[PDB]
Amino acid sequence: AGLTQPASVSGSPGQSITISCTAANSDIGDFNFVSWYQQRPDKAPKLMVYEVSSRPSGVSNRFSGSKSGNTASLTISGLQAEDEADYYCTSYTSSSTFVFGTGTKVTVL
Amino acid sequence: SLYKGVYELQTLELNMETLNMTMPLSCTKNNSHHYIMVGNETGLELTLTNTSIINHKFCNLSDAHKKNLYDHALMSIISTFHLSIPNFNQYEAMSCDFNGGKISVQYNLSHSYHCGTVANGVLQTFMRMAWGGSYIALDSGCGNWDCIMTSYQYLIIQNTTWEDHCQFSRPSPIGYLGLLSQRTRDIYISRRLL
Amino acid sequence: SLYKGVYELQTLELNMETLNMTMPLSCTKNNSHHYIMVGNETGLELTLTNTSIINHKFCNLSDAHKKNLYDHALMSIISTFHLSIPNFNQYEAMSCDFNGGKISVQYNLSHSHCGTVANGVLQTFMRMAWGGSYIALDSGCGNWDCIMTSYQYLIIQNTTWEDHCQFSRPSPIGYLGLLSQRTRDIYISRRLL
Amino acid sequence: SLYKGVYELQTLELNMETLNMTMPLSCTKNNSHHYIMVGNETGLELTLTNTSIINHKFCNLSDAHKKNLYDHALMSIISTFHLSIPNFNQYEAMSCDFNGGKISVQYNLSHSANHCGTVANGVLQTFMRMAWGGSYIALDSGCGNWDCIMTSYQYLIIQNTTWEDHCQFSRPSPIGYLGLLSQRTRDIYISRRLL
Amino acid sequence: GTFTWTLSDSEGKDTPGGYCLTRWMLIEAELKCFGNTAVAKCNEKHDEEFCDMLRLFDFNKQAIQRLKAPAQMSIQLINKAVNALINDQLIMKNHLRDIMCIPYCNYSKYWYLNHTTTGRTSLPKCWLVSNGSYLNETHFSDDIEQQADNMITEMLQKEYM
Amino acid sequence: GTFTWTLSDGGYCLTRWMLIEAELKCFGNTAVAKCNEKHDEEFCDMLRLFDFNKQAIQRLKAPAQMSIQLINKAVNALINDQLIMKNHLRDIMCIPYCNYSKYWYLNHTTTGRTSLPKCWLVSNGSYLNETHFSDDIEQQADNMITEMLQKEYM
Amino acid sequence: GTFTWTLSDSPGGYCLTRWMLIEAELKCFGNTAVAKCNEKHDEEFCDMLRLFDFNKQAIQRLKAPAQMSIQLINKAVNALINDQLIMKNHLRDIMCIPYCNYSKYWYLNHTTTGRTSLPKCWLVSNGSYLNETHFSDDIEQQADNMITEMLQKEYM
Amino acid sequence: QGTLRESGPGLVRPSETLSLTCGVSGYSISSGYYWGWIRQPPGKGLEWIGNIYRSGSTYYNPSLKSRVTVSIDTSKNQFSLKLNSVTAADTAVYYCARSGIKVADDYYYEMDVWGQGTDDYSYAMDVWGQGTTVTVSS
Ligand SMILES: *[C@@H]1O[C@H](CO)[C@@H](O[C@@H]2O[C@H](CO)[C@@H](O[C@@H]3O[C@H](CO[C@H]4O[C@H](CO)[C@@H](O)[C@H](O)[C@@H]4O)[C@@H](O)[C@H](O[C@H]4O[C@H](CO)[C@@H](O)[C@H](O)[C@@H]4O[C@H]4O[C@H](CO)[C@@H](O)[C@H](O)[C@@H]4O)[C@@H]3O)[C@H](O)[C@H]2NC(C)=O)[C@H](O)[C@H]1NC(C)=O
Ligand SMILES: *[C@@H]1O[C@H](CO)[C@@H](O[C@@H]2O[C@H](CO)[C@@H](O[C@@H]3O[C@H](CO[C@H]4O[C@H](CO)[C@@H](O)[C@H](O)[C@@H]4O)[C@@H](O)[C@H](O[C@H]4O[C@H](CO)[C@@H](O)[C@H](O)[C@@H]4O[C@H]4O[C@H](CO)[C@@H](O)[C@H](O)[C@@H]4O)[C@@H]3O)[C@H](O)[C@H]2NC(C)=O)[C@H](O)[C@H]1NC(C)=O
Ligand SMILES: *[C@@H]1O[C@H](CO)[C@@H](O[C@@H]2O[C@H](CO)[C@@H](O[C@@H]3O[C@H](CO[C@H]4O[C@H](CO)[C@@H](O)[C@H](O)[C@@H]4O)[C@@H](O)[C@H](O[C@H]4O[C@H](CO)[C@@H](O)[C@H](O)[C@@H]4O[C@H]4O[C@H](CO)[C@@H](O)[C@H](O)[C@@H]4O)[C@@H]3O)[C@H](O)[C@H]2NC(C)=O)[C@H](O)[C@H]1NC(C)=O
Ligand SMILES: *[C@@H]1O[C@H](CO[C@@H]2O[C@@H](C)[C@@H](O)[C@@H](O)[C@@H]2O)[C@@H](O[C@@H]2O[C@H](CO)[C@@H](O[C@@H]3O[C@H](CO[C@H]4O[C@H](CO)[C@@H](O)[C@H](O)[C@@H]4O)[C@@H](O)[C@H](O[C@H]4O[C@H](CO)[C@@H](O)[C@H](O)[C@@H]4O)[C@@H]3O)[C@H](O)[C@H]2NC(C)=O)[C@H](O)[C@H]1NC(C)=O
Ligand SMILES: *[C@@H]1O[C@H](CO[C@@H]2O[C@@H](C)[C@@H](O)[C@@H](O)[C@@H]2O)[C@@H](O[C@@H]2O[C@H](CO)[C@@H](O[C@@H]3O[C@H](CO[C@H]4O[C@H](CO)[C@@H](O)[C@H](O)[C@@H]4O)[C@@H](O)[C@H](O[C@H]4O[C@H](CO)[C@@H](O)[C@H](O)[C@@H]4O)[C@@H]3O)[C@H](O)[C@H]2NC(C)=O)[C@H](O)[C@H]1NC(C)=O
Ligand SMILES: *[C@@H]1O[C@H](CO[C@@H]2O[C@@H](C)[C@@H](O)[C@@H](O)[C@@H]2O)[C@@H](O[C@@H]2O[C@H](CO)[C@@H](O[C@@H]3O[C@H](CO)[C@@H](O)[C@H](O)[C@@H]3O)[C@H](O)[C@H]2NC(C)=O)[C@H](O)[C@H]1NC(C)=O
Ligand SMILES: *[C@@H]1O[C@H](CO)[C@@H](O[C@@H]2O[C@H](CO)[C@@H](O[C@@H]3O[C@H](CO)[C@@H](O)[C@H](O)[C@@H]3O)[C@H](O)[C@H]2NC(C)=O)[C@H](O)[C@H]1NC(C)=O
Ligand SMILES: *[C@@H]1O[C@H](CO)[C@@H](O[C@@H]2O[C@H](CO)[C@@H](O[C@@H]3O[C@H](CO)[C@@H](O)[C@H](O)[C@@H]3O)[C@H](O)[C@H]2NC(C)=O)[C@H](O)[C@H]1NC(C)=O
Ligand SMILES: *[C@@H]1O[C@H](CO)[C@@H](O[C@@H]2O[C@H](CO)[C@@H](O)[C@H](O)[C@H]2NC(C)=O)[C@H](O)[C@H]1NC(C)=O
Ligand SMILES: *[C@@H]1O[C@H](CO)[C@@H](O[C@@H]2O[C@H](CO)[C@@H](O)[C@H](O)[C@H]2NC(C)=O)[C@H](O)[C@H]1NC(C)=O
Ligand SMILES: *[C@@H]1O[C@H](CO)[C@@H](O[C@@H]2O[C@H](CO)[C@@H](O)[C@H](O)[C@H]2NC(C)=O)[C@H](O)[C@H]1NC(C)=O
Ligand SMILES: *[C@@H]1O[C@H](CO)[C@@H](O[C@@H]2O[C@H](CO)[C@@H](O)[C@H](O)[C@H]2NC(C)=O)[C@H](O)[C@H]1NC(C)=O
Ligand SMILES: *[C@@H]1O[C@H](CO)[C@@H](O[C@@H]2O[C@H](CO)[C@@H](O)[C@H](O)[C@H]2NC(C)=O)[C@H](O)[C@H]1NC(C)=O
Ligand SMILES: *[C@@H]1O[C@H](CO)[C@@H](O)[C@H](O)[C@H]1NC(C)=O
Repeated sequence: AGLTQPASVSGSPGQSITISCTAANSDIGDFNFVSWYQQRPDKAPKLMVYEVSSRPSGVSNRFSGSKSGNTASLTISGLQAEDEADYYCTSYTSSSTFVFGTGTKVTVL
Repeated sequence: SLYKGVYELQTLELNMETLNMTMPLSCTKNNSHHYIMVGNETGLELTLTNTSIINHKFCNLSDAHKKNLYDHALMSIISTFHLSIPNFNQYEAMSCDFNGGKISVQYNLSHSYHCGTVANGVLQTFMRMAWGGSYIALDSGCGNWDCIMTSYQYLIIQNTTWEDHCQFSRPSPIGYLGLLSQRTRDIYISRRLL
Repeated sequence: SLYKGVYELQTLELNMETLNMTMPLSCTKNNSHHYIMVGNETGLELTLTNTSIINHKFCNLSDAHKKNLYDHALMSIISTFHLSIPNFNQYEAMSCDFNGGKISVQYNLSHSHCGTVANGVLQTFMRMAWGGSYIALDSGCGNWDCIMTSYQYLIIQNTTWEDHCQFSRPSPIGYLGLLSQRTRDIYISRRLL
Repeated sequence: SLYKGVYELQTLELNMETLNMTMPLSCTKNNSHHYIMVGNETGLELTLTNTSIINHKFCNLSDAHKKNLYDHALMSIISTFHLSIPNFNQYEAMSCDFNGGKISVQYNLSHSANHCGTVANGVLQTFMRMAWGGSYIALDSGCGNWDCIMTSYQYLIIQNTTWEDHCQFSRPSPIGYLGLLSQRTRDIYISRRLL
Repeated sequence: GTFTWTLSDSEGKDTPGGYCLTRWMLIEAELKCFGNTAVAKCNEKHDEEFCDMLRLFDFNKQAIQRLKAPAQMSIQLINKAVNALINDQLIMKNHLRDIMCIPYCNYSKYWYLNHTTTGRTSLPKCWLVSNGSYLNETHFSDDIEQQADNMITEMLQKEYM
Repeated sequence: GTFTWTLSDGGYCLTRWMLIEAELKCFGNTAVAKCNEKHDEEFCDMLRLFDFNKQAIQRLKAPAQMSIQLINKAVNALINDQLIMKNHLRDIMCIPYCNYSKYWYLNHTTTGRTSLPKCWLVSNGSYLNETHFSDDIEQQADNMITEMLQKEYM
Repeated sequence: GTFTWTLSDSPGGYCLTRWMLIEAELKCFGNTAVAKCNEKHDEEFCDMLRLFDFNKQAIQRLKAPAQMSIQLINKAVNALINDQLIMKNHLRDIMCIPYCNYSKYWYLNHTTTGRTSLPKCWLVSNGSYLNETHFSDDIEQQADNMITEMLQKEYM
Repeated sequence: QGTLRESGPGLVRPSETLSLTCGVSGYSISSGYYWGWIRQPPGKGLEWIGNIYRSGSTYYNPSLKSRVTVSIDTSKNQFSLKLNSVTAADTAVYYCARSGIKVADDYYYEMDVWGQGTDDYSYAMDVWGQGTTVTVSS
């Protein structure tokens, strides 16, 4: 069906922002290993977070994930202007199927 | 009564709780909840229920083994339980969750649904692990080995704190000690080279 | 034959076929074919032969477990037979096929002569079909570590019940004996088993 | 020494080396080196030491099994030793090497405040039972301690060697190995649902 | 293979060859001592539930008294020692009797014949259960009678010695 | 552990269906009770297996498809597997061994008293001649006579 | 389960040759003592007689491989010895109790008749053999058993 | 390290079959990683098409299960997508991906041949291709 995700999140430079990613209570088994990707304009998605707060090498510590119950979230601490991009959450469904979110448009003010 | 004019009949009842520091002790609380206790501290609660707690089909034992964080006696009990399940072939039936060092194992008895199925093997091992009064939970109660079945949908094994739950039957190591011998007797091969 | 002038020697031969509904019963038909009957319905045929049937290096046990189209008793017999092998360390030596609930296992004995995989397979074959496996072996006795046959393939196939037993009577002794030795000779293939 | 007037006490000691052609025989040279001999040609050296010989986390059992360049008796002894370890869960603590048919296994006993739940105690219990004739001197305390066995040494090294009469401190015996045979896979953990 | 653990000289009130169950090992009961003639059978018979329990209790006592206790209670020792203390196939026999709807011993309650004047006691036999309750002393009456005869038989060899 | 199953039923009787070309054969309590203690009696292990088969078919519900789960758990309580294993060891070492097929017992001609059946050994693909273990048979005869004398001693 | 290996003849009994004993000529034990091994479940010396006899028969009757297999023993051990007796001695060792290490055995020898007892194991506590003063009670008990069986033998 | 590169028709007509080939350079497809296709229609969120493994096993989206095939060719070190019965909704940018998942089915199968694997399963599309645009039009 697809994971619910906010359409837009916003904040000013330096503050923390949080992008949530919520699954339905009828699909808790489909909500596992929630990993988060950044897609800049006209670029391929890049993995920022996998598992919970584990990140690839070269990704700063500003990006950090959390997971609880039917929800997960990505926290961008110390927001900067270069963080503007489309952030997508995806879960690994137990039938071996990636299920993406709807995508969040982060805006820096 | 009195036999042969000189012999009075007398009885004992062993205080089996005193075996707590050396070995596990298993008992039955009521129809749905059964327990095994480890020390005067911890143990596992075996609940037959219609309500699942793990909605996913993952059980990564190796990651739990890497991190430790779990009571080794409890995980030994879990391993003794799982290894003795006869003819276990549907791996998706079992799920578990060891996050933060806890123990939670869920067998989906409704996955395999009359006789000679995975749910019957799980219930056979359950009846031996909780032999002190777990016959009430099973439907027939007797006269059935390969056709053992219960109305409940899931068997849930969760780590708990010690508490005098032994209402229906007295604590006993007998089920666990019996399962130790018959450990790897009925495991199927899944590999040419184990 | 009267012993002590008092006691007459009398013989007693047990009909083991009445144990058909509780346990497997193994027997020998001739040099090449041996059988293990389960129920009055099914069983496995253990054939020593010079001709292969599998002709590939796959044995998808894990897929057969999920499909669950097989006889559980027969697969338990196969599991006991395999896990009773002394020193099985050549995964390419064994192949099988479980298409559609079938059971068809093949052991390649060409990998050879003492202390090899073929000898272990022939030892477990000897114990499983103990009622007349000695005729197939090159030496009936006096040999454990260097048991060898002229046949290159041991082939285990699910079959139907029929009066196969000609050379030896049905007997559960091989299977029941192998149940105790079922896992006591295994090599570690991984640090955390 | 006559008991009840007419019964002399007499002693009997079994020469156990004559069992060399049928079964392994284990002994102790000193507290650091112990041996398990398989016949009159080969065996395994069990050395407790602070010096590591394997400095990698690979062990590669499957490649060794496929190549099949090792002695089968020695690998059977290694498998019995490992499968007798109770509650083995830290696989990084163990490493090994089998290049060219060699056998060289290293258990890192320094992988471990109470020091009672560690994998090192499983390794040391199985080591104590494998070399039961004279392993007790290598431990901190000879007796009165099972769950919390320790030794000052940091590594246990099981490596193939040639036969030689090393049995200085204790006489050779099969009893440790034969006892460990019945305990294989008795107290190991599941690692995967289907096994 | 076969049990080998031998009971310690737990209590000198009786003969040292006997064995006594303290109040801690018994439910709602005082000290109970069984003579050497009863517990001697535990070194030969492979079908006595009570002897297996005696060995378990004695092993527990010795283990908690002699060995250093770890911080968390470890079941490693019993997992190694279980087959030296008890006959696991006796537990299997009781399981088989349970599933087949035969009376069986659950390893809780036992009965023995106590001689009124001498205090001699037989080895306790297990009080069997069936259909969720005890057998009410009548359905296995033939057992007690024969056991009584055994004690009678047992004194006769003591007379003839 | 060791075998624990108790034969249900004095003595014990092998019905016609349990035997190859034979009628009902009953052995008294003196011979059958030997099975309770001895760990090296092939016939006793077979007798326990047949009794277990009878009880299992009578008392437990049968699954529609056959299952060998019950025997896989119950075997060690019925038989001394190391007796089978001794027989296999004597087989490979070219020693006479028991395949558990044929048994012999000494029957008293006038009283009908019978010994516990001892297995008829095989070697080199055929049954041993009687002569080759006549020395064994004589010993069994002596034992029976001794037991008779013991019954007179009481 | 239970051991089943029946030993072999040298009037029955069993004889250990100089290659089986450490600095000793050939020693024989009569059938009256060796026959106890058929039923006794907790005798170390009986397990050792069965191991030695099995070795003697195995190296004679079976075709030897080029290199050792240790496959015959790994399968046959449960029919030769009581492994739980080894576990008993392990338990006695760890608990600071005297235990058998399967090295030295003691038996009483009747001076005029030469009759002997199924040897009992000599125990070790702190890496050294116990003095006979610390288990003289068992020696007296074995002597009493010899007097008892001799009385029953004369009673024949 | 290495790169993934799409290549194929940038234009298909309705009801014909799209065929895209992803070439992998610097990584070995025979390594234990799952090679997959993801889709981004022009302005909408990401949609996972499927993936294939070195064992030949394939996994697909339930919606895109009847129309799609994903194939693997280890000899040339490439994989590929084949989407038949294309329609207007299939106009999108198609991305390669290297994914570090563990499916139990492929785990249990390769145990004897490929032995014990790693445990560093990210369960994420570790590497991505540049992405190729495809328009379904006449
Ligand atoms: C072998 O086979 C036998 C026969 O089947 C089996 O016996 C049964 O064992 C169980 C477990 O001990 C017995 O259950 C106990 O029964 C007593 C008495 O029940 C009567 O009295 C109570 C009074 O409240 C009534 O409610 C009840 O309806 C009966 O009339 C109960 O008192 C026990 O419950 C208490 O003790 C339990 C712990 O032992 C507690 O868990 C429970 O919460 C209760 O607490 C009591 O004690 C507390 C002490 O702190 C106190 O604070 C509480 O207020 C309360 O007083 C328990 O139900 C059952 O009666 C036995 N039945 C028979 C036929 O004998 C063996 O168990 C079995 N053994 C094995 C090893 O399998
Ligand atoms: C323990 O060790 C002993 C000794 O080694 C071993 O004994 C041997 O057992 C086998 C199996 O029973 C015996 O084989 C049987 O022998 C009879 C007689 O064979 C002779 O006569 C025939 C006549 O045609 C000759 O051809 C043959 O060469 C011999 O001279 C056979 O008649 C048996 O075969 C028939 O019955 C079988 C029953 O299973 C059928 O399967 C088979 O197809 C045959 O059927 C025919 O007869 C049936 C009625 O009997 C009838 O119903 C069918 O329709 C058909 O007409 C079989 O070959 C062998 O003789 C024994 N040898 C000795 C020394 O006694 C034990 O078996 C062994 N036990 C274990 C557990 O290992
Ligand atoms: C059960 O438990 C008992 C008691 O704990 C245990 O007994 C001990 O067994 C060991 C092993 O046999 C004994 O160790 C032997 O001791 C003798 C005597 O040692 C003293 O005298 C020598 C004299 O040179 C001193 O060097 C030494 O420091 C002591 O003062 C030694 O002579 C033995 O060494 C020789 O034999 C060994 C075994 O063959 C060889 O490996 C060693 O190299 C020596 O032989 C070589 O050199 C000799 C030099 O003379 C030469 O003669 C030989 O031909 C050869 O070239 C060995 O150290 C220990 O003393 C026993 N302790 C007691 C209390 O009896 C059992 O072993 C144990 N059993 C089991 C199975 O666990
Ligand atoms: C097996 O399942 C394990 C449990 O996973 C749960 O169940 C499954 C079915 C899914 O539902 C999943 O969503 C559930 O969480 C799973 O455990 C996970 O393992 C990973 C990898 O070890 C852990 O990542 C680590 O995270 C910590 C920080 O996270 C903190 O919070 C989480 C909970 O939110 C805690 O669990 C953690 O312990 C932490 O407290 C990182 O610190 C750590 O390493 C970081 O630092 C090192 C320094 O060298 C860096 O190298 C790393 O890159 C990191 O920066 C890991 O990143 C994850 O937290 C953990 N979750 C839980 C709940 O345990 C396991 O991964 C699965 N394994 C397999 C093989 O599938
Ligand atoms: C046992 O299991 C083996 C593994 O099976 C896979 O994993 C398991 C867990 C399941 O998920 C299962 O569904 C998976 O398939 C299995 O081996 C595999 O078998 C399949 C066929 O069943 C093979 O697929 C075929 O591939 C060839 C192309 O591959 C060739 O080249 C490669 C090298 O690049 C070689 O390694 C191959 O051997 C081949 O030479 C396809 O041509 C073929 O048909 C496809 O193409 C035609 C074109 O007309 C289409 O019509 C078909 O629909 C297909 O699209 C298959 O796709 C797979 O390669 C093979 N993998 C391995 C690792 O061997 C084995 O067959 C099973 N054996 C038994 C007896 O059960
Ligand atoms: C093998 O190594 C052990 C342990 O050694 C110590 O731990 C290792 C992991 C390494 O980090 C080593 O560098 C480190 O020394 C040795 O046992 C140890 O022996 C030393 C003395 O040689 C002990 O040092 C004492 O420490 C106390 C601390 O309060 C001081 O008061 C003493 O004055 C003294 O310095 C050390 O405690 C002890 N540790 C253990 C675990 O027993 C062992 O001797 C060594 N063996 C050999 C021969 O290599
Ligand atoms: C679990 O098992 C242990 C060991 O059997 C039990 O401990 C024992 O508890 C009894 C009753 O409290 C103690 O009896 C008394 O102990 C005190 C303190 O030592 C003593 O002063 C009295 O004279 C009397 O002996 C017994 O000593 C004690 N033993 C040990 C070693 O702790 C415990 O009670 C059991 N707990 C459960 C869950 O039943
Ligand atoms: C435990 O196992 C049972 C049986 O496998 C699981 O129940 C099954 O759940 C799945 C997913 O919901 C069902 O699939 C769908 O079910 C609906 C029911 O109307 C059907 O319309 C769909 O076509 C599809 O089949 C499946 O039918 C259902 N089976 C049964 C017998 O209930 C259950 O979800 C498992 N629970 C856990 C926690 O794993
Ligand atoms: C099951 O075990 C877990 C893990 O030990 C218990 O949760 C821990 O409880 C301790 C108590 O001291 C805390 O310090 C830990 O932080 C807890 N861990 C986590 C991850 O929450 C849990 O309480 C046990 N279950 C029950 C019912 O007692
Ligand atoms: C059974 O094993 C034998 C021995 O490995 C196989 O025969 C060999 O196969 C290889 C590889 O094709 C050839 O190079 C050899 O020349 C063959 N040797 C002989 C003596 O024929 C045989 O193919 C295997 N059988 C099966 C069915 O896999
Ligand atoms: C199966 O084939 C093998 C050869 O691959 C046959 O055995 C060999 O036959 C040759 C030629 O006759 C002899 O020189 C060898 O001595 C034989 N080897 C052995 C080990 O016996 C074998 O006979 C064939 N099997 C059958 C049943 O015909
Ligand atoms: C071996 O087993 C297979 C699989 O069970 C048997 O073939 C099946 O036979 C049944 C008979 O009712 C059919 O319903 C199935 O459709 C068959 N399955 C397949 C895949 O063909 C086969 O007959 C057995 N072998 C023998 C020799 O009887
Ligand atoms: C451990 O075993 C290895 C392998 O057998 C031994 O090294 C071999 O020694 C023989 C001696 O004839 C050489 O022919 C081989 O080439 C050696 N193999 C390799 C790979 O070098 C080694 O000596 C043994 N270890 C000890 C200490 O003796
Ligand atoms: C006892 O038997 C009666 C019938 O006589 C039955 O109603 C009852 O449920 C049985 N109890 C148990 C615990 O099985």
